This record gives sequence, C-alpha cells and structure tokens, in this order.
Amino acid sequence: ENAEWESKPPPPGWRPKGLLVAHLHEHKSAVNRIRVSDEHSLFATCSNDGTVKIWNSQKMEGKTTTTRSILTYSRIGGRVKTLTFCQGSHYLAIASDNGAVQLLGIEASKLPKSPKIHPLQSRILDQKEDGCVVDMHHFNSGAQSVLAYATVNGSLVGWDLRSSSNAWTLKHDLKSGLITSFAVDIHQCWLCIGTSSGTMACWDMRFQLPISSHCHPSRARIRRLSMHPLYQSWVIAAVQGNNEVSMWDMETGDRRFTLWASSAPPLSELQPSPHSVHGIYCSPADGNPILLTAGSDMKIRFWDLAYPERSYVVAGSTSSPSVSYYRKIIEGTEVVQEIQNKRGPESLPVGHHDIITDVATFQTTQGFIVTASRDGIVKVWK
Amino acid sequence: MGEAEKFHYIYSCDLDINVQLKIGSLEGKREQKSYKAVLEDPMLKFSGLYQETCSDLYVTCQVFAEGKPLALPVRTSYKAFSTRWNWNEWLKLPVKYPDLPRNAQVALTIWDVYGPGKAVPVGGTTVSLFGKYGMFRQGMHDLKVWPNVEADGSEPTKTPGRQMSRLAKLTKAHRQGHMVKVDWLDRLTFREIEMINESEKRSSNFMYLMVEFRCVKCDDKEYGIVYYEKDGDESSPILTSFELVKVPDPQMSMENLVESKHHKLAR
Amino acid sequence: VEKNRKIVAENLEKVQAEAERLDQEEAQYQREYSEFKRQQLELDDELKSV
Amino acid sequence: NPEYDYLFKLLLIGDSGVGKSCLLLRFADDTYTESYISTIGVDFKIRTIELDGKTIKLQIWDTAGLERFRTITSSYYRGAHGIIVVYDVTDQESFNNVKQWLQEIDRYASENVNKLLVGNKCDLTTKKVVDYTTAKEFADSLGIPFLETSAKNATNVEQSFMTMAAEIKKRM
Amino acid sequence: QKLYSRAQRHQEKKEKIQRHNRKLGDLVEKKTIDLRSHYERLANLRRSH
Ligand SMILES: Nc1nc2c(ncn2[C@@H]2O[C@H](COP(=O)(O)OP(=O)(O)OP(=O)(O)O)[C@@H](O)[C@H]2O)c(=O)[nH]1
Ligand SMILES: [Mg+2]
Repeated sequence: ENAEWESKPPPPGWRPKGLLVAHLHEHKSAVNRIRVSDEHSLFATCSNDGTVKIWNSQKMEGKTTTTRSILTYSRIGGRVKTLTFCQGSHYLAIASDNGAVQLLGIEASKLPKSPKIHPLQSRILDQKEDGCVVDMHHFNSGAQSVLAYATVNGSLVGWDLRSSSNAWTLKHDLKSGLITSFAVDIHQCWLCIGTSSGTMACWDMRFQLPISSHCHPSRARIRRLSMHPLYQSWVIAAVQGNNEVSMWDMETGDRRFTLWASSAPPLSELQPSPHSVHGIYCSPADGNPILLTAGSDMKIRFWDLAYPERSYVVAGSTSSPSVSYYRKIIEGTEVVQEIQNKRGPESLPVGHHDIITDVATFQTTQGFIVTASRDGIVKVWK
Repeated sequence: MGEAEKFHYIYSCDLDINVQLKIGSLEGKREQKSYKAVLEDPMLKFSGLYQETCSDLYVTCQVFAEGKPLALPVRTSYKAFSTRWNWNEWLKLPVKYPDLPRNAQVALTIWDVYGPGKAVPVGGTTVSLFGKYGMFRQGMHDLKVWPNVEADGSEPTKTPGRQMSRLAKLTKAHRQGHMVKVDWLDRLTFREIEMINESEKRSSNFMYLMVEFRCVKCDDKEYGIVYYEKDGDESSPILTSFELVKVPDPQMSMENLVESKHHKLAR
Repeated sequence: VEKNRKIVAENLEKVQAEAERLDQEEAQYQREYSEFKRQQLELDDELKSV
Repeated sequence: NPEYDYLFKLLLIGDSGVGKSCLLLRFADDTYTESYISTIGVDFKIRTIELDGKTIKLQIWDTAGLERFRTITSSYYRGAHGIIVVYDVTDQESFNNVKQWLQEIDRYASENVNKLLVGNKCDLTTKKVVDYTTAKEFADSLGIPFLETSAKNATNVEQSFMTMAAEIKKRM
Repeated sequence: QKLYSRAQRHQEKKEKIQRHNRKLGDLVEKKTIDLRSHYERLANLRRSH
C-alpha cells in the first residue's frame, strides 16, 4: 500500500528543456549503466574500460568549477557491465564481464579529507558454471538487503549483503533467451526477466516459482525492463528496433501502450529501424506519467503518456527536422507514433554523437538528466 | 483494523492437562494391488488392500521421548470408510504437557487388516511435539507417511513427518493471511502450485496424515505452549569466592542416606 | 509375458535415458550459445559505435 | 460507476471433490471436465450479470477443500458478501462437514454474510445418499437458501449464483 | 529422433554464431583501425586549422 516509486520524484510539471550542464568524458570506452544514489547525492557510471566512476550530483548544480568524478575504481578488472547503489550512499555493487561481483563502500567525505572506495564482500562467478552478471538490482526486504543479479547462465541470484548467503536463486529457462534485463516489483512481489529473444518471464518472489512467459511478437531483444509506476501487473519493455517502448500487462500478456519512433508503420514486424531505446526513465509525477527514452539514434525523448501530442525531443539540434506525435489505435493497443514533419557559426551541437546507453535523473535543487554514450561521454542535462 | 501483536504463552510444565491430537484425513493412494505378491501369499487377498478401495484403517498415536515410549498407544475409534479416510477424531493422549520432555514425539501408525488377528502397518509418521525453539506445535499439520512401516519413535526418528513441502507451507501461510495478498498474482501462482502438486501425485505414491493440535484459549487470547521446567528461572546463585572454602562438597550438610537405610533395616 | 515385459521396460528405460542425455546436451548448448549471443550482442553495438 | 453497479465477492467452500471448481467453471466459462486438479490456495473468476435492472460484477472465489492445504485461520472469508457451502449429494461426509464449514463462516466471514447450501452432483441419482428433504430441513433450520446443482449437466448452477447475487443485493 | 535433429541444428547454430562473431570481431577491429585513421586526419586537420 505504501511503496514509493522514487525516493525523490521530479518537480511538478517537470519538462526537461535540455540544457547541457556537464560534458564529462572520463571513460575510455562505452559506459554501460548510470545509477543514482537513492538519496540522489551521488550517481555512478560503469564502463567497458573497466572502471566505476562516482560523481557528486550536488556539484553539477550551478557551481561547475571542476566537474570531476569524485571517485574512480578500477580494481575489479574486465568490463564493468552493471552497477547499483544499495539504498544508502555507503554501498555500491558492481559487476564485471570477467565474473566478479563487488560491493564497494563509498565514504562520505568532508572536503578537508579526501573520499575513498573500500571493497567489501566480493563474489567471483565461474564462467562455465554461472557466467558473468548481466543485470543487478538492489532492494531492501526490510530484514534483508538483497542484491539480486542475473547471470549469463540463467541464474537470477538473490544475494543478501548483511549475510554472505543467497536469499534465493531463480533458474531462468535459457530456452527462452539470454537475460538482457530484468525488473523487480516495487512491492517486492514479482519480477520480470527480459531475454534476448523478446521473452519477458515473470516470477512470483513470495513463492519463488515462474508464473508467466509472454514473448514479443517479433521476438525482438528486450533492452530494458522497468515496472510500471501505476499498474502493478504491467512492465515497460524497451525493444530492439523502431525505438519501441511497449507496455505489457503481465496478467494477460497484452500490449497496452507502445512508443513508436520509427520509419516503419506502427507495430509492424516487417522492417525494423536499427534504432532502439537503451535506457528508459518513467515517473508517475503528478499522476500524469512521463517516460524519458534515449538510445541508438542519440535522441533523448520525452513522452507525455497522458498528453502524447506534447511529447518532444530533449537532446538533438533544432536544425534536425521537427517531429510530431500521434496517438493511434493499431491492434487495439494505443500507440504514440512519432512522425517526421516533411553567433559565429552554428552553435555546437550539445547532443550525443554515439549511442546513448543509459538515462538517469537526479534531484538536487532542480531536476537533472544524466545520459551516457558508447564513447564514454556522460552528459548532465538541466 | 486489527487486534494487537501481543504474544501469549504458557509454560508446558504449568499446563497440567492431557495432550490431544486430532487425526484428520489420510490423503494419498496406497501401494496399488501387486497381484504378483498375492500368488506368493494367498492370505494377502484377504487384506484391506485387496478388499476395499478404502479399508477401515485406524491410527495409533504414541508419544516417545529419548527413544522410549512415555505411555501406551491410543487408537482411533472405528470409523467405516468408503471413498476417503477421514477419522476427524480428537485423541486424548495419555501424556500431559508437564510430562513431555523437549524431545517428545508422536509416532502415528496407520494400520490395516491382514487376515484374522493381524494388523499390517500401512505407514508410519513421527513429528516432534515441540518446534525448533520449543513451542508446542499448533494447528493443522500434514505429515509425510512412510509406507509399510510403523512410525519410529527412536531419537532421531527414521520416519519424520516434517518442492511441495516448501509450497504447502507458503500456501498455509497465505491462507492464514501471513503472506501478503495479491489477487492478480495469487490467481496465476496457485495454478502453478496445483500443476506441481498433480505432478507430485503422479510421480510419487506419497501419503499425508493431516493432524491437528488443540489451541489454548482464554478470554479470546491464543496461548502458545512453550517448553519449560519448573524452577527454570532459578539462575543458580553461583559465586567465585574461595577464600576459606577451597574445596566445595555437594553432600556437605546432607542426611547420610546409607546410614538411614541401615537404620531402617537394623532398627 | 513377464520376460518380454522386462525387455520393453528396459527398452523404454534405455531410450528415455538417452532423452535425458540430449536434455543435458541442450542445457550445455543453451549455456554456451547464450554466451555467444551475449558476445554477439556486444559486438553488434560495438560495430554500431564504430 | 458506468462499468457496474455492485461488486459482490462470492466464496465457494466445501470438502474436496464436491465440485466447487466445476461449479465455478460451469458458471464463468460454461464448461465441464472430469479431470480433477485439486484446488490449492485460491482462485477466482469474474462474471457480470443482469439482475433487477442492475449490473452486478460477481467475483466468485474457489478455494482448497483438501485439509492438506487448509488451516485454522482463514483470510479468504474476509470481504466476501456471500458464501456457497458446497457438498456432494453422493457423499454423506461432505454434508456432515457443512456444519464445520458454517462454523468457519461464522467465525471468519462477515457477521451478515450471505449463505447458500449447494448439493452438487445431483445428476448422480443412483449414488445419491443425501436426500433433498434431509438437506432442505437442515438449511431451513439455519435459514440459508438451498439448491441442488450439477456442474456436469449445468443443472441449476446459474440460479444458485443468481440467488446469491439477488440475496446480497437485497442486503445492500 | 526430433531431439537428434534438434542437436544437429543446434550444433550448426553454435558453429554459425561462432563464425559470425569472428566476422563481427574482424569487422569491428578493421573499422577501429579505420576510425583511428579518421581521428588522426581530423586531428591533423584541426591542428592545421
Ligand atoms: N457427476 C458429477 N461429477 C462432478 C460434478 N462436479 C464435479 N464432479 C466431479 O468431481 C470432481 C471434483 O470436482 P472439483 O470441482 O475439482 O471439486 P473441488 O470442490 O474443486 O475439489 P477441490 O478443488 O480439491 O476443493 C471433478 O473432477 C468431476 O469429475 C457434477 O456436478 N456431477
Ligand atoms: Mg476447486
């Protein structure tokens, strides 16, 4: 009855204008995930360069004398593929494609003293037996501190941090597909696993048994799974191709709402545009949900789910052809289709020039968006 | 909205009343009818297995502690069974709560007619009377029945009554309201538990004897019976002095019982 | 009827044991193929990033 | 509300094998099957009906009748507007246990919950052991309505729910 | 018999993805060299400007 979707929701009627406030290029290669500390004090990025960098969100706000990552960690090795803060800015868990899962203790620092990372319990996964971690979520089960994570060999393991044992393990059916992403219920009742073949499979966490497996009609890879802030039985999937962010009722397996930003006709399984949404941010806001997407086409979109015609592009120069948004009913699913409308030099484009791998938002005084790219560039948008 | 959270309990050594165990139903199938064995033993056709789909089985409940029986076995009263074994009978055991040590068990044996004057065990099951932290078992319990054997009262028992094992507990917790209710999710999840259960019905020839323990009520409260011993609060006044009395003697100021035995036999 | 029952029972047992063997093989296939998929999915995005 | 006027939660309780699932399926889906799959936990189906000009959404709940999946406390009776106590007319023990089931209703359901005694499997006339008079006198002593239904040949299944829905509506 | 064909097909798909990924790795490496050549020409042109 009293689960909060975010600990710090965006300001009322927040519609990001898209002003670049920090261009941060500090990873050698692609950033894979951005997680924001639950109190929003810090945000962290992981990268193929094998580093974890912690950023002080408080230092992006109007005092950007030196936008530097307060902390860097590089000892895990391999490519750091996922990370998550643990509901309190003291612990950050990271995973590598080598197989290591590490808990990192971030120290709160008074500026006279420097901060640091201290590694805590570390877990190494056998590449043959368990594979590397492909997604990891932390939640507080009151009693426990479960760092749930999914591995290439289909095991979705619930690791209790305040102990060293597993709270649970869920052996995902690899016949379904490779786990690409998974989402956990805010009420900690059920989870959904998204696979590389489009399967999204639900697990009851109270009983710990699988209950549903709906697959995408085109068997398109699931790039992101987010639970719906409003409908407990719904899950938001970001799909391979067409910048498709479809919403699926897990009680029936029906598509309920689709975002289509593609040249292809809506919900068409024929020729998908190469573009996909890699990161999604959904908020209930003031009961009028919004959804921020970014991905392959390097455009940060804002979808007004209550008022689709107000949807717009955040990042991307005005010189690019303007877009319009139309709510339609295709199979019965309502679809917000995006359609293309037929001082010195030009100001430098502030947008990303490579695939935006993830989107995050934090609140310090105002709402900020953080997007990271496949070249290692992290950008903060005021 | 809800009654308070207070936990009420009684010490087992303070509840001077007989233990009562309800013998509920025996679910499950029996060992079919192996007609190979009947050709070898013609008396076997004259046995409850081969005479009725539900023979009029009976259960014997006996309490054991340290591998020894605390008292005689108590038998369920005769009940004619046709399509299901449902005794539904409360058995007053010959043991009281003060009489029960921490490792007391009830060995329950299901018996069947095997020709004249001979009962064969259909199965046996043993469950400890106190839980993991010494609370007398409460409510409805389903016990695994071990085929063709009597319940074992030895410590440790070889016939313990305690996938579907875990799920049934969660299902009981759900029915009692301890699990959070999620209609859309309960509807989907219980169909899977049913599939698991049916698979276990076909996969294995398991039997369960559902039993129940009485609830101690006073003024609409629920009291758990926790194992205690009288004087269990008497934390001994141990003191570490040895200033004068270096060598304590436990028999120190005690009647010489070997002299009193002698006095009683000579004088 | 007893002897040929044992023969067919053994035939069923031997053939079903093979189905389990191919189930164990697919299990390993799924494991191995999933890691190839994961590597191909990262190469797909790396080819795009280049 | 434009979707429905009232939402009544109906609960089906009774011994295992009496036909609580089959009655639910015969009412919500209009289907019957001999394949027994013991209900564990809780199930529910939704049927909207027309009654006295009003639109009533019935959420009928089906419960485990096996003792193995039952407990002393029972949360399912909570919020139920009406409870159907199903017994198998061919099974005397099921009818005898109706008393037990009514005690669970009395202590766990609402004080004014509606009740209905249903004798299912009335199509098994050769195996019937509980006579209509025996059950009608029992039900009338308690004042609960009584029907003899059959999920197999749909006999009187609709009217048993229509009765409950009507009686709850008379209560609201 | 179907499991046999499944193992046959699945054996080919393993070989197919393994060789497909090698082409992806070769292509990606080959284009990273070309990308480095673009970046040095761009760095020489920027410096020239
Ligand atoms: N002849 C006849 N048989 C019925 C009827 N209804 C149910 N049955 C049979 O009895 C079996 C048990 O019915 P269920 O509906 O599964 O009984 P239940 O009350 O749901 O039992 P639980 O789910 O374990 O509580 C069914 O499989 C049918 O074979 C009926 O109306 N007439
Ligand atoms: Mg049922």
